[PDB]
Amino acid sequence: MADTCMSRIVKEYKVILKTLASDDPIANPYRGIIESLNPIDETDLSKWEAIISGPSDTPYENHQFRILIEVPSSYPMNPPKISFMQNNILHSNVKSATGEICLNILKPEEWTPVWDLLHCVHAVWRLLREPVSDSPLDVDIGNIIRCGDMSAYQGIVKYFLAERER
Amino acid sequence: ARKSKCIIMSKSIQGLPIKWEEYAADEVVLLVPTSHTDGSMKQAIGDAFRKTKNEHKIIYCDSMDGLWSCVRRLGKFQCILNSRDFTSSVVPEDIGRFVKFVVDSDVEDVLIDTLCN
Repeated sequence: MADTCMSRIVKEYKVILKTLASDDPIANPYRGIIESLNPIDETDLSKWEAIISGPSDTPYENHQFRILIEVPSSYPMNPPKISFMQNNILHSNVKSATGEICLNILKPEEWTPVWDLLHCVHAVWRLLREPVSDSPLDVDIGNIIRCGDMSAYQGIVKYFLAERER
Repeated sequence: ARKSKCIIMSKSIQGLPIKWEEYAADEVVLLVPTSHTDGSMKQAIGDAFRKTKNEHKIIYCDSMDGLWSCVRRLGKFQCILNSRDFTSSVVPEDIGRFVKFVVDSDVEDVLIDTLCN
């Protein structure tokens, strides 16, 4: 270890507060992308939560999403565990019920300790504009995109996100 | 209390004399197969969901595979369709896994009976 995990997450905690405070798009690349990123309970720095806003030119437009981030004791050698909340999105690379996210950069083959949370949350956001063909956690919403039926993909997500508000 | 429905909107189903304003507020999804419909859906059907802001409940689909994927993922209680508008003279075997009640009828009274409870 906690000696190194704590020192590093505390450094990030200051960057996140610094970064997300400013409205200047130079010092904050995350204007209207990462709306917020903070520890759930301030006393316990291993559980963070984040609000993002879906990218433009996607069915996720004009809707926010809450993302759960668990930091292990082995941070930053091992990546965090990042997930959406249960029944909060329909996305090809996302198991809607468990909220599990299959993001490449968080695999032991491709993880670099140099990457931090704002980058990781940013990658999750990037996933919504850029779905992956490779292997989906939602093989059904996955089948729609393989068959290039965008009208179906565009509507079913917009249905899901709309019916989630009422 | 009524049931949730996934209605597949072929020419014949669009024809049905259903006052759609009464059902727009309910948990109904209208999947539109544009591969087996010539233009946009009947305007007045489209208008009736807008009057309540339930226009999101109509979903246009460019291919049948993608339409059926919507049926499984949406997973509503009832699946109303009419196969006669797809054969010149099919519902994938899956659907029974995701849906509880399949009405696939030619007869008008049946189609209306289910969609109006």
